[PDB]
Amino acid sequence: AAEIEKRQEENRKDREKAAAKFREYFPNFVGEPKSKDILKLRLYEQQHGKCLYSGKEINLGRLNEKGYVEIDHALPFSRTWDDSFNNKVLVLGSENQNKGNQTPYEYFNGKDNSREWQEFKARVETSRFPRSKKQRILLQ
Amino acid sequence: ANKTYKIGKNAGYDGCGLCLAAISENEAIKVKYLRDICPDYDGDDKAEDWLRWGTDSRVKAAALEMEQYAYTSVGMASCWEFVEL
Repeated sequence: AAEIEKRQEENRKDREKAAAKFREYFPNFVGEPKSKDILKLRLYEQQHGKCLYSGKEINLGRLNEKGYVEIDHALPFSRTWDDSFNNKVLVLGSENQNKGNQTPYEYFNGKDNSREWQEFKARVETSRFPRSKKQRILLQ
Repeated sequence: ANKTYKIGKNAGYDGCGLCLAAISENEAIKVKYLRDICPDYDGDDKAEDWLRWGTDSRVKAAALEMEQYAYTSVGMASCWEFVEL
């Protein structure tokens, strides 16, 4: 029987895990958190508490603050049609606005093997993302 | 076609996600995310989700309000661009 079932089931079997951690880190949260709040925390943890593009520290206490951090695509949907979780990163709003509709390779001048590109690659490679996601974010 | 438009700085951008956009002078001047219009949308912002959710009464009402002032379409917000779907 039909990757979708495994996706839907394993994706089921990843949200209780992330919901359980959200309760741990926000035990005074008011109401029920939504999926975006849950996923922000998951990406926070995989990124070692840092904004992927800038390397700046994300204040966990401000994780759910309006305008502070956003989930966005690393590779623009307009150019890839990639709406997958492997294409989603947690970034400071201001840094994401600077990147705009560029890929990371473009934004960081990877074509010239710049120091900023090397630094970004090192942050991606030292994250807890799976290999498929590290590969996706760094696509040239 | 899947025309793409820059999202303006006062449009309500909130990162990637399925949204309605009002398009004026080649720019998305207002976006409204599906996850905000429909609190029970707990999907993962996949492009194909609009086939199910495009007919929700709250989406229809939100789109009608935007159409009062500008061309309005369903699509995807991503990297500060709106892609019509």
